[PDB]
Amino acid sequence: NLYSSLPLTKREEVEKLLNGDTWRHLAGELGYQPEHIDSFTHEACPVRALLASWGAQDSATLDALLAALRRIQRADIVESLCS
Amino acid sequence: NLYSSLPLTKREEVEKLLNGDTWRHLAGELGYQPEHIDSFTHEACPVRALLASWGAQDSATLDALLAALRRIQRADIVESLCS
Ligand SMILES: O=C(O)c1cc(S)ccc1[N+](=O)[O-]
Ligand SMILES: O=C(O)c1cc(S)ccc1[N+](=O)[O-]
Repeated sequence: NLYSSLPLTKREEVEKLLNGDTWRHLAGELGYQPEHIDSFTHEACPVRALLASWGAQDSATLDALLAALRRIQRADIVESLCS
Repeated sequence: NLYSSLPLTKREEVEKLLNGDTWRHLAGELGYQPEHIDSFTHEACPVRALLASWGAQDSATLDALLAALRRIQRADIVESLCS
């Protein structure tokens, strides 16, 4: 159940919810080192680019993402995405 | 013919086409000052948030955007969106 496969419309909502610093926290939890995170701030849309990059692995499931969101104490985002 | 009204899937192309610094140049041409532009780097997706902010005006037409792209020497982006 790959994250990539997710329709643009829900992905759009994912990205909206990872606002501010949250994509950085998520990236840390996903195994990205801080300088690797910093590299993504060069993109026009750091959060999308991070997820496009991460989303190219085979392990990059929606549920893997939700789990990483739980692990950074953002279950509110999970609740929000699921409701 | 408002930019906002544009379908998400074309807005995706726009944002992708404004890679790197381009949205900063675009914003400058659109009337935003450098520190005002700098404020959008706090968002997870600066380019989208800038366009969302710009797009709330009634004058924020796709064609106004195209003209700002010409004025910034990015006719290539215009060509791409049009073809
Ligand atoms: O629609 C789903 O497949 C979905 C389900 C849950 S529980 C959380 C986020 C989701 N999104 O947005 O993909
Ligand atoms: O589809 C259109 O209305 C469109 C037309 C031209 S000429 C350029 C960009 C566009 N996009 O992407 O909206």
